[PDB]
Amino acid sequence: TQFWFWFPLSHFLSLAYTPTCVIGLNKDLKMPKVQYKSNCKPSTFAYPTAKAKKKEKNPARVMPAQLKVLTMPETCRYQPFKPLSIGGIIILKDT
Amino acid sequence: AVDTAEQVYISSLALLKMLKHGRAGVPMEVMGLMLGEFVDDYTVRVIDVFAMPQSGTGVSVEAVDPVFQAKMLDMLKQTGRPEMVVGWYHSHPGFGCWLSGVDINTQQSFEALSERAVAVVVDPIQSVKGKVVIDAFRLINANMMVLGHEPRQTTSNLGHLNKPSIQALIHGLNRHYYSITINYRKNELEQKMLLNLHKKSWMEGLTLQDYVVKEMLELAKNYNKAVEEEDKMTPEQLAIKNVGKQDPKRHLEEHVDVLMTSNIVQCLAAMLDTVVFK
Amino acid sequence: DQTLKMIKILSGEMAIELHLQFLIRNNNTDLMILKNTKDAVRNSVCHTATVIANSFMHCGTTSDQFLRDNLEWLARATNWAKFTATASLGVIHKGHEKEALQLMATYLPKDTSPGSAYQEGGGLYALGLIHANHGGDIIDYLL
Ligand SMILES: [Zn+2]
Repeated sequence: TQFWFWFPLSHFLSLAYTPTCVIGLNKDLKMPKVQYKSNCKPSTFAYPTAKAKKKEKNPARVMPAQLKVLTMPETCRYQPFKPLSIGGIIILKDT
Repeated sequence: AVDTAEQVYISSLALLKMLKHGRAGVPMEVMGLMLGEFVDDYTVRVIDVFAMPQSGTGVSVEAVDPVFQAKMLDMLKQTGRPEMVVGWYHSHPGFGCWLSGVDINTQQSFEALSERAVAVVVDPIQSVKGKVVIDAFRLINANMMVLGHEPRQTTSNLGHLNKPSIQALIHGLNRHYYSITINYRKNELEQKMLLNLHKKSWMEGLTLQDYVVKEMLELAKNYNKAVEEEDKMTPEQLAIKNVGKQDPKRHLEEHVDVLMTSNIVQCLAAMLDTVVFK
Repeated sequence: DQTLKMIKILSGEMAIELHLQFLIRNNNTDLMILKNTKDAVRNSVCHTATVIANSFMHCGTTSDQFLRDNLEWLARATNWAKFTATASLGVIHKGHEKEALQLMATYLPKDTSPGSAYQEGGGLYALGLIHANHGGDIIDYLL
């Protein structure tokens, strides 16, 4: 907040950063084969098609509000069981 | 070396001695000194400001008699506690401020002698109770011109000191100068007692001696007839038609608060018999 | 084992390096606008603004460019931009937890220069950015 009074107080907000991304990882490094989508626009996705595309966990960047508008892959081999409404970690099942 | 925003804590006695010494210093632009303590680079508290004798030649450093200082401060040695002379002051007692040539007479002398060497410009005119009319600065070296003159580690106070949009001849002389912050430090034991002795002296009545009660109401019913008919004659001529004209002349008639407060005074001062008596 | 799991969960490396992996694979930023404001040279606090603006897009990327492409504008300001410039190495390489200490094995506070004590202050400041919010055994060694 008050940063004139000591100029290196201007660094501390950089320590308050969380990446807007999701972890659908099952085993600690085991990369999935999961690419599920959202029913949104491509331009709401566009950050300087209608469906969203994941990246098989590194995690994938997203709007925080673009996580309550997804749809689970009912045709995937690896289906998540814990509901993923927002970023963080959930469990997946190796089926 | 490195530069950080210098702060002038003032003794309030210094404020009093500046106003008094420049008040007596009627137009003739007196000289006096500043006698203080070296705490650091970025602050200074001044603790004592005394008087210097009037010289009618020209406001100079050569009028500063050092044995006058020796004798006066010698009397002040066992009296309280002496310190270093840390500066000086001249006066422009009618107009606001400017950076004098007296500055470039004595400022090199006192930055040779002393280190902080704060110039001080004063005026008493601009108010009587609510302003900070004194002004203070400090000469800059010519040797720092290789450095670009924009570091400052706490730029709130330069965002408060540049903020008054500096007036005329200061930034007529931004060169050979660099400004300095002057707050009024914590002086609350005096602040509360002059508040007391301002609404106990500087507002009349020493409170045993107020409780004019009647002849003021003779004059006030003169008021409350003479003001009243003029409050009557005007709003007859308000917009009694259906015009959409939009150009007012403004006089704001109303005359309410005179009636209100004066007659609260009249009723609670007619109370004085039943109040002070039984 | 779950014995090895309770060894490793309070360490907590995997979130840090997935963050690091995410940012080194996800540099969806721009250096052109950084040039369009890099050109705006003034001796004041603007140096800190530039290095913190590219630290914001490299805190956890292990990647520097304005600690690389210059030394004169890098050493233009004095005694505070040096604090901030060696602090930006700790901001950018926050999320490089164990290995950033040997990344600053060259940049110890007393290796580079005993002239600026703020340079050697920003050094251990950056080691506090190495141990930002989740330290380890070297909390006590910084102590
Ligand atoms: Zn004067």
